Amino acid sequence: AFTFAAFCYMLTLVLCASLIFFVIWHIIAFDELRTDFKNPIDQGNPARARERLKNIERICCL
Amino acid sequence: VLKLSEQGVLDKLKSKWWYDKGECGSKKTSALSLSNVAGVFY
Repeated sequence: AFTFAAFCYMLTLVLCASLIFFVIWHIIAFDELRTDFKNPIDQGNPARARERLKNIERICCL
Repeated sequence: VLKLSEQGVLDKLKSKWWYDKGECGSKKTSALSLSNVAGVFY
């Protein structure tokens, strides 16, 4: 029957979706980082270098 | 009969044929239980 442990399990079940969301966000951000890294890292254009650096910083902050 | 009663034989037979062969078992708080308010948590 309903008890303290069952309620704990329900609440953890609801809160584990958040962890799944967080890890999915992690892997998406790291896939973007890989797309930036494995792709040529030439920074000849100052604007391109600044944009890439700010993207990296933004993802790290996130 | 009296000797058996003092020796406890009759009580043992009583327990055996009434309880040690019963289909059922052998044998409190007014505080609200979690079953009363389960729907709230659900």
